[PDB]
Amino acid sequence: FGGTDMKKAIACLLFGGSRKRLPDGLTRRGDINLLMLGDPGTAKSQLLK
Amino acid sequence: LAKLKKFIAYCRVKCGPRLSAEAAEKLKNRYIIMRSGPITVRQLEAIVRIAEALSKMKLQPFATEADVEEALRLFQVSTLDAALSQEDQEMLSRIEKQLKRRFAIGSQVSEHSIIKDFTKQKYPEHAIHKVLQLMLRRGEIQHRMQRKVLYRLK
Amino acid sequence: AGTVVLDDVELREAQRDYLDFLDDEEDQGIYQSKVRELISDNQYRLIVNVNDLRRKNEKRANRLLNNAFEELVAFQRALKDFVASIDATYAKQYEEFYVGLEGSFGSKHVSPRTLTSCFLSCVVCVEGIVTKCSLVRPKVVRSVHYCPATKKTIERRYVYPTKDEENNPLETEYGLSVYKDHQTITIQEMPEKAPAGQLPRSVDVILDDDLVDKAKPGDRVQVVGTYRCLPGTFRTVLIACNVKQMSKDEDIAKIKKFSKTRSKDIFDQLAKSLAPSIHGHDYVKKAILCLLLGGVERDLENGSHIRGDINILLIGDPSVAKSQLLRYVLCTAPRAIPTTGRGSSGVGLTAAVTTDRRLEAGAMVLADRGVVCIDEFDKMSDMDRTAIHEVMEQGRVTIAKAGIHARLNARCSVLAAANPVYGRYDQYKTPMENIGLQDSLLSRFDLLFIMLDQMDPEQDREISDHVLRMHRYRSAAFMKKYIHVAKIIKPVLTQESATYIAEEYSRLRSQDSMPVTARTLETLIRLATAHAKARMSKTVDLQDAEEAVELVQYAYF
Amino acid sequence: VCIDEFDKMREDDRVAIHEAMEQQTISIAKAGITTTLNSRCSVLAAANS
Repeated sequence: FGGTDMKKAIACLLFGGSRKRLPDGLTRRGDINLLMLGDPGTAKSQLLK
Repeated sequence: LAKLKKFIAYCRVKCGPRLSAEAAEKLKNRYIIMRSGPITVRQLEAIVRIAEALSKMKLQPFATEADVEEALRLFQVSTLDAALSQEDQEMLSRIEKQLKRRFAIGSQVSEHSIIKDFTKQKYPEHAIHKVLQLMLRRGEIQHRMQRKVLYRLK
Repeated sequence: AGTVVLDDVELREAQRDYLDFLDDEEDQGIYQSKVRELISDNQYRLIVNVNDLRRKNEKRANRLLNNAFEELVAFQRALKDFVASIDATYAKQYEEFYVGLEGSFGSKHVSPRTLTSCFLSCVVCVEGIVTKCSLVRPKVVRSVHYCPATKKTIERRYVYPTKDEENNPLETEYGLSVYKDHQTITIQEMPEKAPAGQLPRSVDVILDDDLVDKAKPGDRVQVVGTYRCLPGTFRTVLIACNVKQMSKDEDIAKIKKFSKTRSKDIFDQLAKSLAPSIHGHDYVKKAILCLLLGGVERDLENGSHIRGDINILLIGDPSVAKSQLLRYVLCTAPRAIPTTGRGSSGVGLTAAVTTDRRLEAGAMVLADRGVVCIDEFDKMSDMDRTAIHEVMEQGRVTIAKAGIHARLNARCSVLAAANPVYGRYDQYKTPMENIGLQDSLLSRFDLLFIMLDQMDPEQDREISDHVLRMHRYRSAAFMKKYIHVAKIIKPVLTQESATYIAEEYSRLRSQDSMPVTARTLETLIRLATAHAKARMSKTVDLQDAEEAVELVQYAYF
Repeated sequence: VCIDEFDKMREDDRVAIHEAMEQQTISIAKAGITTTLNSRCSVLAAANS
């Protein structure tokens, strides 16, 4: 179950990006986060487990 | 099962890509067109972070233009997602104009029934919550007298 | 038990040595003059420099610093005897005298974080800011009871004596009894010195008589006293003996060369130094540089007058550097503490915490003589919104609770930001109510900038590039030293110089003929002074203030 | 972190988690506690809209 593109996103988060250690004050966020939505009634919550 | 986990963490220690000075300047020209189409400002910050993962996945010591092509595929889904199913006059004016200038009587148009009126204005009950709960902060004279006196004193 | 000590030789030696120390006969009588002064001024706590004690008798000072209780008691008795020798009547009036300690202590001058358990039962010095207090209640120290039936009198030191030997009634002689006042307060290390990584230390302070009103919540005080434990597990307390007050006032030669106007303009490059990774808003940057500087001390003895506590608000669109600018100031922030949003600890109030009474000084209070950075202004409750108004006007915070009345110093400035609730463009309606802030009191602020995402494609090209270049394959501390120098310089105004500046103030008002002007005269003074503070000049320059007028001119678009 | 029932969590932590997801650090909003733990964790938010 689940669309192909949705699975494509999942890998993108796990690898993650890079927090550039800026000498100049605060550094950069460098961290993406995903809000998982979609149609209910397909037991979606168990899938993400 | 466990073996596949460590491979993912393994690259995160290695590589550690950065922002390319020479390669980005040509890529920036693409963003200029992209910037034309708060949505726009957040986008570049968001996309760049995601693109950093692709370099990590392929041992890339810098960011290439092919990565941006992958970023387009992510935006393709988000394009429909932006519908949430742009206008300034529909938001604030419609609530203000029908408050007092429409109905001077004010009877039967209390807080318990004005929710029905919102139905005709194509406003869901969830959207009015952002409005109804914040009307006391607006400083409306009529709302505070109706809302606070009947809350406990009856 | 009742067993007594007959003429302890150590105590008698201490008494003789301390009396000889106080009897400044061969010298000009510095301490003897102080004793006369205290007798005349009706004060009964003599403060003695520890350095003199080292100079006259090193062994005495070493024993005092290593052993607190008995040495302090003996020295108090010596002071009593010396005062009685100088004047018997003054001694007869009072019961017992107390002695405080001042000066510099080599190893015992510690910070609350450094003040670990190892300094137990030794006299120490603690530096910090008061974070909690209580009201002033009296605690009984010597109760005298008389029994009319048995014609006997019973006295007790420190379960209250209510019954005689044969349970007779006892009506206490209050007048013969002695009561001294008592107060419990606590401390935190200074924000600039306490690391944000590890947990904070809190040390209890108990004040005796003549010290309840000497320190108030929110100031910074030095407390010196005996560090004991009231009764496996023991709670640490500090019985104080002297409290002062603080008054928040090697590269100087390096600084001086930077201040020369012959080489280059320091102000213009300095402004960009604070928002390194934010493109544009250069006018906004100049204002932010202004907020840090500026005078905050006037010769106000026993009163108040016009102040420099005016603050700058920032309103704009999300991700448009509105939220980030606060962080950049917060990082290289002199004497500044962060607080944001709700802050459910009384943002500007003591809240009078129960179930302990503690008076938790708030964010604006703990940030005295600094700059307060606040994010998500609209998140604050209406009570805070009502409360925060009173702080800026008179310059003080008033708190009225169940018996608790307090005076707090509020020498503070605010760098606040909030999102326009739901407004995205915010140009059709005046921001005075469109930014979610309800009252018209917004006019009190110094400035209100609007960073809308106007369709400006020419700027859009530069914004994209500026982000990417920042990797820096190939000057934070400089600004920190700058502010310290300007803190001791008062760039006084010259009316002859100011006149030319004031002439165009009307032209500022007249702009609407072709959002309040009546206050603008106030902000012109601070902004013009700020420009001179950058140049370390004691006199305001006509060119320097001219840029201040332009700052006002572009302040209202 | 895989947050489940994000809409069903208490608002008490919400007033704090907003900054944490942006500054990669959790803050303490008590009267005088300035301790800031390192909260660089990424967020996987799954909840019913």
